[PDB]
Amino acid sequence: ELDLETLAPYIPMDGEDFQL
Amino acid sequence: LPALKLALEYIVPCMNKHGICVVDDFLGKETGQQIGDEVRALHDTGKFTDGQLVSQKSDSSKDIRGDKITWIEGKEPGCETIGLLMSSMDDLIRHCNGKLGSYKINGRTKAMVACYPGNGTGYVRHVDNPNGDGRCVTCIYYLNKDWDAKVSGGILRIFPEGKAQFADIEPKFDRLLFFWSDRRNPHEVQPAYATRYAIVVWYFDADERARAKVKYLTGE
Ligand SMILES: O=C(O)CCC(=O)C(=O)O
Ligand SMILES: [Fe+3]
Repeated sequence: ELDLETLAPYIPMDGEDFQL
Repeated sequence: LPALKLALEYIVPCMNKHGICVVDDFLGKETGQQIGDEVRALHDTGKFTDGQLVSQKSDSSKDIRGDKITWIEGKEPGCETIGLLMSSMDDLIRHCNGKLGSYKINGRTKAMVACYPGNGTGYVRHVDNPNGDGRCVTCIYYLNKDWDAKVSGGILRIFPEGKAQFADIEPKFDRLLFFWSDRRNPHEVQPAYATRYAIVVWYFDADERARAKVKYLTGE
């Protein structure tokens, strides 16, 4: 199987999360 | 349109039944046009960079996605109407609290302003969040006035799990789109032969996002 994370769109993983 | 009714009487049932929800003419012509001008200004001033992937390996990102993007918080000068779009998306999501699946949606990414600059650029078939990084809902706003998909392409094709038909979404001006970000909705952006703009925001499930941040902060 293929590692689908190699096709997934990047998002910042720390420090850039907006709170609703 | 009033967020409460749109959220509870259309978006929620549509998402729970189909995992995909299209809202056309979301903000109106005037606001959509102001958003388009702001996006074209970011393009024209060199703000866009190559779209990137969660996990990078020996391959070039452009073999996977051909768009160029920038991340917008909503308060930057020259991005005020993008901020209004973001606030309008947030308003709909808040009115869905506790009603979209089992998710608890408390946060989101910045806005991804994305451009496929014609020339056949697109995005190969992929899942937005395949490995549990916290994204549960993908929200896209399209701003392509005069787009003719039969000639310029750029159709978003979704393959919703368990359905006898796939879902073709033209990147229509002032169209808002929601779909589950996980493996239920593999999708692809078919080649675009004209400049194609969209704004993408991902909403987080609180519990999954917390687990993903723990994995990141401990070294996976
Ligand atoms: O522009 C679109 O229709 C979808 C974009 C997309 O699939 C992505 O960036 O993950
Ligand atoms: Fe995607």
